[PDB]
Amino acid sequence: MTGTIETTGNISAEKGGSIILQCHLSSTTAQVTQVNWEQQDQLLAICNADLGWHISPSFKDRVAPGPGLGLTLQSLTVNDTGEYFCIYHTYPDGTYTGRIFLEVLE
Amino acid sequence: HHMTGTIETTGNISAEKGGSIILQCHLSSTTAQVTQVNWEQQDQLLAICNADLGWHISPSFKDRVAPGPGLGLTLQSLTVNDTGEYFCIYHTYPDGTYTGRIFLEVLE
Ligand SMILES: [Cl-]
Ligand SMILES: [Cl-]
Ligand SMILES: [Cl-]
Ligand SMILES: [Cl-]
Repeated sequence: MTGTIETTGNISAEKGGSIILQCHLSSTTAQVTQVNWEQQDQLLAICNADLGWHISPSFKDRVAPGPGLGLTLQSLTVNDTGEYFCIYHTYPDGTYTGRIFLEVLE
Repeated sequence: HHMTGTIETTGNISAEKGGSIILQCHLSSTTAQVTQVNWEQQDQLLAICNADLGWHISPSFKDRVAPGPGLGLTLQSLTVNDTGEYFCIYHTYPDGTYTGRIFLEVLE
């Protein structure tokens, strides 16, 4: 498994503000078939290569796809503090996972 | 005021020496055409993505800065001297300028 996934790391944003969760896979030519964005174990949205973005109903109002394979979380609350993952499904390499840790300051 | 556009950022970053970070901004809620984004430290120019001419990284950075993702940058090999304010300045028409701020803190 040759590729590496880079993320935005440890980031803070203000309550009621927004945040771009971003990841970038590199060092591989495998096709990214889909990307899942997760708040801990809780799916936020998927971005499938053929069918584009699909958002969890529970987050539909406060999520905007992108930029790119990134995701934008809106109307942050203190409960949005924690870890987020970007799961890349690739062929043939398989799964690459990234982590981002967000602090929502009050 | 009553200016329509909004800039979202990848947030205020805490990182360690030697590390790598993605800086990125996004402009929403406006029809204006974006012709160019300037990325610049506290007042020094890091990079420019022009919509005709493409990317151009400042010479004193080409080694540590890479274009993307999107209209963002990937900044490599952090020193403590990279601590400070970073700006994504959007140049649009007709609205003119829209500006995003990212504070980068680089720890021991
Ligand atoms: Cl898939
Ligand atoms: Cl899945
Ligand atoms: Cl579809
Ligand atoms: Cl992008």
